[PDB]
Amino acid sequence: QTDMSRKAFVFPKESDTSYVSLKAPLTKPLKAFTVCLHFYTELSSTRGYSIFSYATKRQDNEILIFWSKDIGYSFTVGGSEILFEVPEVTVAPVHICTSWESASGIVEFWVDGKPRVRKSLKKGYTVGAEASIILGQEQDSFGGNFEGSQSLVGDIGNVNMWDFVLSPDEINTIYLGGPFSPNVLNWRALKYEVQGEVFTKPQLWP
Amino acid sequence: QTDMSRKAFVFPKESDTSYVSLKAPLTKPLKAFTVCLHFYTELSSTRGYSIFSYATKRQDNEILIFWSKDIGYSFTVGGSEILFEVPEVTVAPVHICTSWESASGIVEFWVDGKPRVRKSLKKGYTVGAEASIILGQEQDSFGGNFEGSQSLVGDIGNVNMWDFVLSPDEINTIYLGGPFSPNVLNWRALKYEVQGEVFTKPQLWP
Amino acid sequence: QTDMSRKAFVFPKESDTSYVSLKAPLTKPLKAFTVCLHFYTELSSTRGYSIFSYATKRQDNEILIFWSKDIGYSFTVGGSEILFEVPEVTVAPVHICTSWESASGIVEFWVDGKPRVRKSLKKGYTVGAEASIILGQEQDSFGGNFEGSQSLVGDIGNVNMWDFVLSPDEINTIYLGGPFSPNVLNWRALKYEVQGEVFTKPQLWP
Amino acid sequence: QTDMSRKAFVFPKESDTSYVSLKAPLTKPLKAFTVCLHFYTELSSTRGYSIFSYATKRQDNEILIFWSKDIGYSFTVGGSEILFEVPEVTVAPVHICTSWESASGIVEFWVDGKPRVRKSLKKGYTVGAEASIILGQEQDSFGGNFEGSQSLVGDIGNVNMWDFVLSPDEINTIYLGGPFSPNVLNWRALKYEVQGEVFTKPQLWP
Amino acid sequence: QTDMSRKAFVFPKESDTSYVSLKAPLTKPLKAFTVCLHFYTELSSTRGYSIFSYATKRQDNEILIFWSKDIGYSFTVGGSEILFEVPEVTVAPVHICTSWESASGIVEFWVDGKPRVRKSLKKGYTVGAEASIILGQEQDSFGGNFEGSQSLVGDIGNVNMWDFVLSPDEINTIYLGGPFSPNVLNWRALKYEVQGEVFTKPQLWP
Ligand SMILES: [Ca+2]
Ligand SMILES: [Ca+2]
Ligand SMILES: [Ca+2]
Ligand SMILES: [Ca+2]
Ligand SMILES: [Ca+2]
Ligand SMILES: [Ca+2]
Ligand SMILES: [Ca+2]
Ligand SMILES: [Ca+2]
Repeated sequence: QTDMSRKAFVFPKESDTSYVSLKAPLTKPLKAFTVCLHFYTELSSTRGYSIFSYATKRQDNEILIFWSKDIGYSFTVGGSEILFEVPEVTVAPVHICTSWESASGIVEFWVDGKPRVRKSLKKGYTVGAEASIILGQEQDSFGGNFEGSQSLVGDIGNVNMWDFVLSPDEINTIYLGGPFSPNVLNWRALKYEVQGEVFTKPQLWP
Repeated sequence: QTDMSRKAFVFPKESDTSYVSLKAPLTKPLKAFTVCLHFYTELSSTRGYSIFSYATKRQDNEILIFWSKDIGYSFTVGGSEILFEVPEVTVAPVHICTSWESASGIVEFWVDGKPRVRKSLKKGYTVGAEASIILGQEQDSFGGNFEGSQSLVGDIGNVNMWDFVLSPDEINTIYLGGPFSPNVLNWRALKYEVQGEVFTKPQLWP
Repeated sequence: QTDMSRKAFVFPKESDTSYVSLKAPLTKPLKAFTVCLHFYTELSSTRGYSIFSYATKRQDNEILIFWSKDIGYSFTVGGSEILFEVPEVTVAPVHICTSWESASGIVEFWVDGKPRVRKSLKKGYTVGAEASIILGQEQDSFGGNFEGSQSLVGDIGNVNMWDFVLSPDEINTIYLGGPFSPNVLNWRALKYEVQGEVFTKPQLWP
Repeated sequence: QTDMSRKAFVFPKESDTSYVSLKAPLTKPLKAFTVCLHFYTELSSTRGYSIFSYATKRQDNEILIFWSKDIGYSFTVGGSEILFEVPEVTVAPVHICTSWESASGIVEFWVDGKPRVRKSLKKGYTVGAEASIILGQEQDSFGGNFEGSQSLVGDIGNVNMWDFVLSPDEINTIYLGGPFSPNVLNWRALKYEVQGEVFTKPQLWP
Repeated sequence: QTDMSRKAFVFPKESDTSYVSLKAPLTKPLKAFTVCLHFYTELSSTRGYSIFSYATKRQDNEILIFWSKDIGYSFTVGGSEILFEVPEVTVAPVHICTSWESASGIVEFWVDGKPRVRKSLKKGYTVGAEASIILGQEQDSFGGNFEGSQSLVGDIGNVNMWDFVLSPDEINTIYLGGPFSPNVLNWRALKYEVQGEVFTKPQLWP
């Protein structure tokens, strides 16, 4: 229950041990969701890394946002991957919002307030309710099995999550810095646990 | 009779079966026309696809707007094709308005509010009045014979059609979001029929 | 005596027969002149074409503005040519004003309101008073001998001509859409004769 | 005690002897610091050079900002180096602010008001209080041992230093020209000593 | 004693004979100076042109500004040269102001209101007072070159000269069109002599 406003978690060096665990008070299993966050790293040009890792006992990669070197954004839900190609990679903080809906399988990926085309993925599936949500490390087992070749080195912040799909207008205000209320993960009332070489400093992005 | 305002039809995956049929209450055969629409796809770089297919019992390709891979926009009326070359293809929603006039054969193609040069095509011809207008699939027979290699994968919306040629100023307000009244196909009073894997979601373009 | 305001002549297809003859009530032979016009074509990238052709019985190319493929603007007065190189060709309507002065031979070429350097050409010469001025075709004989490989395909409009040299400030208002009064060719009181496949439509440039 | 406002030190030619010594009234050893400055040189494309050299009797390179040819900014504190790669080098005045914190080892490097990612360097270390701070030359011994291959040729000015870490907002006003009060080195109340071919002229950057 | 305001000298063709001599009523020898001017030419072959040539009986190249496409700016004072090369080649009129100070040898070169780095050249030297100042051609007094000098082809104007070094703020107003008073060469009270194929026409730059 910490107001993480104007703050960001910063992982200064490549580790096997650093990560931040996010505690979500989930009761009902997810039939849709929207997760937005701000990250800033320099790895994009050399290796892949994990941005957001939502794992279940049954499925280690229930919902995962990853940057795969030389390709682009790799959005995977329920163990099934999908790609959002990004040819020219630029170094600057980046803000992403991604959403999925069981009813149609339509997944949207918004990078810096601008939408990528809509794709289909895991229609009819249903995301597990009890999960280990980790920032900065790649989960390969419920809350563990971290491969350092997929660790995040840089800053990450403003992570929020809704249990429904945000509309283009809402996704826009989130980007522009408008007022909103998440209902799963809330950066203004975040309940987390730090582990390793990770510090809390003022955010670099405005 | 549905107000499709702020909405778009979205074809999430490559199909042989998905399409949307538009019902136009046409009585008089067309001697000119203007059709404008907004589409957003990622196919441009790999294959060709059908944007707008107006077919008659006698002529399957009465009026057809198509993107032919590596070339550009392919505007065909009355079975006769014409090309609007587009070298550097970019991924972003795009808005096009195209018009034809029997009296001179002059066809204009406006991409994103800016006009391409005027070309001549099918002078003296006259477009059939009873037609099957389909979105997302390529007609090769009245209301059927769909080739999946020409299906549209992405969003399409704001389709409107006039039975006369819009002026540069009108075409401009349509683009900029001004008020106007179509007299053949009206996105604000659309009468359609969905078939297959196609959903109605909020438009991504502003 | 037609007010061609807000209009443009449009040559939709490659011809050997289409052109527009402009009638100028000239009495005194020219010792200087300024001719401005707006044109919009897509040929620039493939072939050369004639923009403005002023011919005399004695000299078929008394004053001629031409685009020679891969080089740039070719301004020729009195059979003698001069070049205004344009490396990167862009497709959009373009406005040009060009002027010549017998007294010094200084010829200016203004493209889109911005001046190219001053060059010398045909000093002391004197342009013939009785001439055939044609739009869209390349004259090789008084009022004839059209080579289709030099025809114009696109729109052309706002042609005006003065018997003196416009100053930078005047050339500027002409560009910006200010008020002025030509004294040879006047687009507001144009006296022309159409021949072939050429139509009069609303101008695409603002 | 000179108001160096609107002024810059200028080293016109490559020397072995030119430099400016800055006198800081330091009592407590540094546990953190922020140093900002403006420099403008043309060497970037041919050789490396010293921007800011803070030396102690025990450690000649206590805190040093250097540009290493073909690589980028080389920030070293306590003899330990770290790199901020800059691929495309541009010639224009540049403003940099850099900071370090013993408590975490986090070092920030801001170039022209925009932040580079955060890196870790010399955690737990503590910078010496009695030091020789030199501008324009590379120290390899307390107050001496200058290698001319690392001399600065150009202008340098607006150097300020704080004993704490400036926040993003503060670093921003410093850049934008807001009001602030340094507490180690103050360009408004600078106490220096010039040596060699160095002059004081009006700054070229705004 | 002519108000050359809003005018420019124009050399239409490559000559061996065309030039403009400027008469300066100098009494005291120069210990510093600032010379600004506007020129506009068509950066052609390796053959560059002389922009400003200030010659003495003793030294033919007392102060000379020379520009060649594939070289950049060559500023020479007292027979000794120095180079300022400008990267992006903009095809448009250009305005330069350059200054030198005997006391330090610092020479500044400002192109289009923006400063290039400060360099050292001819410290302690002193420019001759009785000189032949020529526009449009290099000046090598007592004859002796094997072949001609070959003149600038284009327009040149707004030449002014001060016997002291202009500050950044002054150099800025001169560029932006503010009011000032030269004290050696004054474009508002210019005393010149034309020779050859050179005309006085309205300036193309604003
Ligand atoms: Ca893993
Ligand atoms: Ca994994
Ligand atoms: Ca077909
Ligand atoms: Ca087909
Ligand atoms: Ca011909
Ligand atoms: Ca001819
Ligand atoms: Ca050294
Ligand atoms: Ca050293």
